[PDB]
Amino acid sequence: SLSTEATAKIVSEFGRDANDTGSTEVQVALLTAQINHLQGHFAEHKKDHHSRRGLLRMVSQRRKLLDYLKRKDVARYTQLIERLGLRR
Amino acid sequence: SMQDPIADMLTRIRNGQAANKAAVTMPSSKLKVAIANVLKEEGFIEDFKVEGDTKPELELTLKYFQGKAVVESIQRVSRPGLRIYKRKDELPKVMAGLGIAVVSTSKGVMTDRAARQAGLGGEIICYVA
Amino acid sequence: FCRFTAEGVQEIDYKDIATLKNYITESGKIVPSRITGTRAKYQRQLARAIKRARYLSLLPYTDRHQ
Amino acid sequence: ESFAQLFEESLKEIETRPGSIVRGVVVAIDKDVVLVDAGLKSESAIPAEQFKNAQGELEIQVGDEVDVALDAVEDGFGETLLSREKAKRHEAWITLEKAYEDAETVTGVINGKVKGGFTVELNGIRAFLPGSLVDVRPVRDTLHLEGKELEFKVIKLDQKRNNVVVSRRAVIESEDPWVAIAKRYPEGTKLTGRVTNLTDYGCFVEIEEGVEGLVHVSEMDWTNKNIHPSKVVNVGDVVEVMVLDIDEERRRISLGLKQ
Amino acid sequence: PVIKVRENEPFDVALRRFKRSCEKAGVLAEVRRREFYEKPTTERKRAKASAVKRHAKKLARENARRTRLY
Amino acid sequence: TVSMRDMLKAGVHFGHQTRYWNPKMKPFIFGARNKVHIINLEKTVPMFNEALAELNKIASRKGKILFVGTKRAASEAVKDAALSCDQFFVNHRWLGGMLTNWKTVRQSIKRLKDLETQSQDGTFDKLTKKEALMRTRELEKLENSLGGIKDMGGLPDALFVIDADHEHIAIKEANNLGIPVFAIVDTNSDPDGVDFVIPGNDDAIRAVTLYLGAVAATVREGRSQ
RNA sequence: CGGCCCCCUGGACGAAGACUGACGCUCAGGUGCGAAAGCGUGGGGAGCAAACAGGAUUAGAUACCCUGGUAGUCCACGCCGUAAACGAUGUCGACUUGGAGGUUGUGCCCUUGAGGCGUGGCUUCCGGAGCUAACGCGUUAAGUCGACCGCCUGGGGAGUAC
Repeated sequence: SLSTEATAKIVSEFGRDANDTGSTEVQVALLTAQINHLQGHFAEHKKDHHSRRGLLRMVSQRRKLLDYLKRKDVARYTQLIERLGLRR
Repeated sequence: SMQDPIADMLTRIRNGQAANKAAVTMPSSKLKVAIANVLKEEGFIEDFKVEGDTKPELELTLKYFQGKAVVESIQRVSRPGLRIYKRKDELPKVMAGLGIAVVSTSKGVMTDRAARQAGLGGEIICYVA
Repeated sequence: FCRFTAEGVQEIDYKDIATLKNYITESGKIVPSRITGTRAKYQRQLARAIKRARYLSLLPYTDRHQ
Repeated sequence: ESFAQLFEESLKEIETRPGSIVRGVVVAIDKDVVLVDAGLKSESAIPAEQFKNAQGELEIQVGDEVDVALDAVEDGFGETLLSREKAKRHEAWITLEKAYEDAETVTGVINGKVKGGFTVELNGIRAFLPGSLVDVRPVRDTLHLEGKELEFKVIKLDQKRNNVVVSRRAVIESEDPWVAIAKRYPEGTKLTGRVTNLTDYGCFVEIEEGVEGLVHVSEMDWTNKNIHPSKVVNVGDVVEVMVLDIDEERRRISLGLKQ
Repeated sequence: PVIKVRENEPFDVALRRFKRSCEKAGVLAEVRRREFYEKPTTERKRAKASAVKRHAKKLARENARRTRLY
Repeated sequence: TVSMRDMLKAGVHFGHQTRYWNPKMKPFIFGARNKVHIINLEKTVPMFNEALAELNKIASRKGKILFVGTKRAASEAVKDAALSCDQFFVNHRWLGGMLTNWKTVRQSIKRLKDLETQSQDGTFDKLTKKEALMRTRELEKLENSLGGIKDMGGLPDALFVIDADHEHIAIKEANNLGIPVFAIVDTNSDPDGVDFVIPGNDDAIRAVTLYLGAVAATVREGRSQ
């Protein structure tokens, strides 16, 4: 998983409240951090299909959050992707 | 997931009548409620009561005559996978009319015979018998 | 009537030999969950602790070996 | 009304689960079945052998009141665990009474040790005690007139498993089972144990504080195979048994009865 | 099952105890199960059938026990 | 006629273990303290009274009454009660289709009566011993079975029963013939067959005796009418 | 999928609370995993064992039995994609009498004891209504309802031929 303190950080940066924890942008970036962390493991271990499944689940949940965010509001979407450096 | 609450209501009524439950309860809705109005108005039920502010809870009180249930049968006719609209001239009869068929029309919800009298068709929600 | 449950121990110590010894066969097997009277949850901890001690030679695997 | 609700909690208040409240009136006697009614769902099928006192004949006619026991309820139609155990609690209370003044006095008469402690019998029941308890010193009641009259002064009791060794003569003088299973061990320590259920291969006498003994079918008597243990001993009765074998590991203490 | 004759211990008692000990260990039977290979399926089958039988005896026989024979 | 305190004393309120109940008895149940169902006497008593009224009403029109019970613990009481108001009973086991297959049972009554006539009025002794034992064996069997009813002549005008679940055969038979049915119904039993159901304690002795005595007095009252 | 340890890691459940606010179900095409056997290549090779040799039996015995026994079975990376891959029971959601269990939580209770009363999840058995051609299924349905997909149209020829 992700370290708790890492989550607390990501929250501080992206949550408008730092107690909210449920902001779409927040959840996006949490997923993003987790994907980033998991990239190295799967680079090393190319055959752990099992966990690779949950990884992909994270990716999808991220994408869906992004779709929701796109429709709801575009400026927020754009800044978020900028911050995360996500291509789309 | 829940796809039709009208269906859920009819099933719950069916099962309460089946099980000899005095009353039955479920989430409340406007259409649900006007249906309960109707059924009372046609004396298949003793009374309904909606309760709650936020997610209010409708409660029908069932009816038993000489022991056996009073809604002999209740069955939906329209449904989300297949809706059922009729013209006034096309209004069925339930049980050769010994029953009723709930219908929505532009002038609210009401049984088939009241609709005939009014002179206007609509959506046949369900037969009751 | 599980001793670990009324004593209320949190965990079972492989280091504590003799309380284990209470639960072992003169041959060194582990005595039967369904026939012993120790609760299941504590039971598995007991088996784990026995195994550990065995590895450490504190306990024998069996009576015979040497 | 709430008359009935209040009456229910009232009737809860005026009964308890064990054989404590002497309530069942004997409402039919026939050999060999007594029957009471202690305010339970059904009447007990009582044996006659929980009610004859010390020489074999009955003591209680119609209307008489003994409590029985409980905590076991209905496989179909019937009620209670026998009232004789009831009696055990009374015996326990008298034994406990000692603690108050540090001396329980009755009569104890102990001729010999089945397993290292003279046997003492109080009223109807007879109990077994560890070897020291019978005599205060090294006096030994073997030279005393047989089955002599003293009292019992307590030497030792095991507090969980019920073994009590008591003090004859000398009036002037005044987890848990199978951790240290070496007390009744050494080869042949005789015990007094009530049998529980006879499983057509066995008899299951088991008394000494949460253990299990068998006395299976081979000994039981001095005939081997044609015996059928239900014919030969009893149901629910305290008998002659000793260990012959303990495995403290696969908790099978294998007692015997041919001794 | 290791055993030692106690001092002044009858031989036949010693042997009886030797038997009791081997019996406690359940060793003969363990040899019996390890003479020939059993298939996992069949192992399962034996065990589950036994447990099925077990429930049968405990419950249906008691229910029968409730009724008197004659 | 009967009073609630008397029933309480009789332990009518007691019922069967709460793993042996029939949901059809919930309405007649009050609660279940001690893992044993209690019978609402508040609900019971009016119904017992109604049944007593109807029984008296029958006995007034010269109604035949049958007392069913074979628990083997109260057989004596049921029989004595039957005798009290002089009605009919079956204090031992239920014959399959006694009522439904009455006619054949009537032939059987007649055989029994002939054997009785032989035993007492015949005074004809000098019969071979073995045949003697056989006639007497038959007499004893037939008197155990068919004693009370022998003089019923026809079918009965109503049916009183002690344990409906143990006597469901009789109950089904009255239903098929439609004889009125008056059953002491415990928790674990079923009411559906019963025209007039009595929520009470089949099992207990004293309660049964109480039921029986009240019934017998009401029949004697109807007969006096 | 089962000896013991370490390292990476997936899910489920229960407790209270906090948050979003319909974001959901299903799914042709499509992608992915996919027993055992088997193939490729490179290692490995105790046991066992197709094939194979012998010895038996038998009319005969290319078997069953006995003695040997090679590929394989194991390890690394690939392919293969099929099974009685079975609950011969597609997925999601709701509702409907009971019992006895097991396993795993968790609330409360003098735990006065291995206990008393509840509340969650998964799970074995029996059985009521109901359903069923019967067998049986039966709150884990094969009952009563909704949504989407999937498949069936006499036997063979044929799950074959092109």
